[PDB]
Amino acid sequence: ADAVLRARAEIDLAALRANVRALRERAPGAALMAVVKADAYGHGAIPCARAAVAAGATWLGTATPQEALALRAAEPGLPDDVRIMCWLWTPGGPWREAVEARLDVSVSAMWAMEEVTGAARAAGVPARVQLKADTGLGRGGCQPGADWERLVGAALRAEEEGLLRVTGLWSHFACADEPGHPSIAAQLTRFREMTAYAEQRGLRPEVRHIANSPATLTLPDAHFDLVRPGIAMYGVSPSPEIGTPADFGLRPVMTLAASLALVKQVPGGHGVSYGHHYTTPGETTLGLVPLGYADGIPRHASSSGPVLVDGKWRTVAGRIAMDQFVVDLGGDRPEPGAEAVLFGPGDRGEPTAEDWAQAAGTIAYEIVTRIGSRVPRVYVNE
Amino acid sequence: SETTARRDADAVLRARAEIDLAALRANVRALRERAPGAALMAVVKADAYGHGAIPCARAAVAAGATWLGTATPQEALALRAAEPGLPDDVRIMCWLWTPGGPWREAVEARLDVSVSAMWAMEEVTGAARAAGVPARVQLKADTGLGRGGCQPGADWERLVGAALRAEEEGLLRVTGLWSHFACADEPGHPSIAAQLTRFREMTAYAEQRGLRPEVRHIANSPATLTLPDAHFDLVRPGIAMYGVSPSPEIGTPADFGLRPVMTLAASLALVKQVPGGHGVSYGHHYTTPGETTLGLVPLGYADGIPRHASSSGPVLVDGKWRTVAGRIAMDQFVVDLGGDRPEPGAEAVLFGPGDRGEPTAEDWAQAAGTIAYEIVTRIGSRVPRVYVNE
Ligand SMILES: *Cc1c(COP(=O)(O)O)cnc(C)c1O
Ligand SMILES: *Cc1c(COP(=O)(O)O)cnc(C)c1O
Ligand code: NA
Ligand code: NA
Ligand code: NA
Ligand code: NA
Repeated sequence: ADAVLRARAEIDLAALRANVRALRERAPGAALMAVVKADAYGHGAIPCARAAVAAGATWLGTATPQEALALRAAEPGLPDDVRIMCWLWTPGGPWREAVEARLDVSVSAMWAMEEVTGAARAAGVPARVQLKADTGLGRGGCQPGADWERLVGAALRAEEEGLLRVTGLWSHFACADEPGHPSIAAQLTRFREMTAYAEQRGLRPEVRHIANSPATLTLPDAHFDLVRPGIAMYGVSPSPEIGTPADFGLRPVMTLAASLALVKQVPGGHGVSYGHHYTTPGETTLGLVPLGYADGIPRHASSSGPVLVDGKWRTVAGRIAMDQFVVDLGGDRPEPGAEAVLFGPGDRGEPTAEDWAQAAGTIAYEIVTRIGSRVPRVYVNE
Repeated sequence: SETTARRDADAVLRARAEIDLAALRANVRALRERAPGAALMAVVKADAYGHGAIPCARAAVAAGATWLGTATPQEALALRAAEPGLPDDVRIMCWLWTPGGPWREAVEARLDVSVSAMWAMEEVTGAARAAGVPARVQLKADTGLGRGGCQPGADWERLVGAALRAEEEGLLRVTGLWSHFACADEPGHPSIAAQLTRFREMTAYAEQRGLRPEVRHIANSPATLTLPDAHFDLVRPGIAMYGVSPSPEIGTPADFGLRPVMTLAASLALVKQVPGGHGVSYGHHYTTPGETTLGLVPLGYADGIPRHASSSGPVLVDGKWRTVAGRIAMDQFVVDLGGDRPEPGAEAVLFGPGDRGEPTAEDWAQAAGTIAYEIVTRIGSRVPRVYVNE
């Protein structure tokens, strides 16, 4: 009750559920994976995972093995039949703990194939392995040609020894948020080639999957067996080029709000905040919003971030500080403690995360994900 | 336990922020030398600017800091509650208050609390009345920053008057008068003198009316480093304590006898050969110019690697500086290794003090169009801190 007075990030789990339902409707031939990496994109890993699973997600996706292990360890437990996949591995990571926790683990390289095979051997339980194909993104993923040939061969031998099963073949798009970008078709072609190859050699995955949010929303031919619509599950559109949340029956899950710390009159010609990059044009009132870049308010939104205060959109006045920023209230005199709504779903006349993204020269994914740990999350409709 | 040690040893494999507390102690000594007339406050807000509030507070107190500074009352209360405790005689100040906050709990914990406004004067006086123990109040003057303090003139007249009435009722003592600079990182900016002149005037007024503060203070890091006339009784050199210079205009850390406290490093997750004409990362903003090797660094913007440093952020890998290739993702980014074939798991050093040929937080600030304060402070909770020289 006390930390929330300054500020809070309200997480509407009924919105999250509604988004999962909308995404399931949009991808009727596929299972839906709830991507809950990075503390569920800043929304809270476990509560969001629970909600998504209640709304019909049958897979959970995380980056690190620690994130996936925390899901498995949650109490009360998520259903034991939910598949949990993690993909960001480094040498010497906790492969054995993952295998014992029945996680689907991604493998993009021989080193990881060797480590997971060794861990399955030492645990006496077979691993569930997803082979990642680099189809054109040039990040994670095994390259086509000899690398893929070798990896597929090593996977087959490990299957032959009862040490694992390849449960999936997957990849990830570079440019799916730009509809008609040529790389999209090129990646889908290479994905079909590489998965056809793996299956010809003998692998029998349960799932094949490539689609992130923008592909889920715009490319039914990319749905395959499983879709991974991360940002959309949080009700945020991947890009204005793809559309608005409303275009897809989505509703932003996070509302970020604060309580004014100070409301004061100042003369004209008064500088505001570091460097004095704003100067009051005449006698006015200033409002102090007690969130700053340590809380995830991006310093790049200096002079531009929008905030609903006392019935009107205000903008940041000058530089955002570590813990606070100022707005010029133009003579209005809300009371101290009055609500300042930085972003939300938008139906109360407040800004959206996408407005902040534009103000900060970034994408809405970065805005929601990097809301700081100093801001308490308040869960509604759990 | 062995199960807890293996868990810790496990998260550090991907990445870590190494926090050298001997560097922090050295910085505190350097800053105390620089401000010989004043007590030093260790500003440990925002989880010690991303370094860890309690360990950094302890190290700063060991090195001679006699005040700790935090933004929120919750941060200040957490310092008081630390076990083993910090010395009971260290003063802890907090300044970022909102209506209905825990004034009574702060008064009972003997915190110095900042007040900029009549609402807060009323709330803290009420809390002191309910607790039956006097509050320690610092009045903040708005001397020109236009953020948190009380405006000169009638507002300050009213606030000083209210404080005097509260003192007369035994409900508080005004233990400080303070302010904060707008432009101290820009030496010779005319606002600096303007603020100091206003500060002197407002504090003189308060004392003329009867207030007797223990400390007057206005100096942040760049004022501490450059403006001895601003030291007054107490200095608050936040970023410098962490070894980071407030701006290249002020100077380098080495110019002030400072050393960066944080080193951010990761272990490569993948090293692979790719052909020429291969796009790299979202939007394909980088395309390989010929056959090359790519290295995957398993940190991304969820870990505090700013997305603005896409195509520019520097990283030491396998003996050379590399730059981010294309877009930084949520959890990873790629570098073009130009054919080099380090081992998976090899160390990628993003920033540190710079003596091992690695970049500094200032290099990332420039890459990302920001200030080094933002770089260190926003390193994500998903990156474990490893404390050395406790
Ligand atoms: C982060 C992530 C996703 C989800 O991406 P969105 O754009 O948020 O839908 C899908 N797959 C992988 C591998 C990811 O890393
Ligand atoms: C953050 C802060 C400081 C320290 O600022 P630096 O530039 O890091 O030294 C000093 N005082 C106050 C009130 C602050 O909020
Ligand atoms: Na790919
Ligand atoms: Na501001
Ligand atoms: Na300090
Ligand atoms: Na000021």
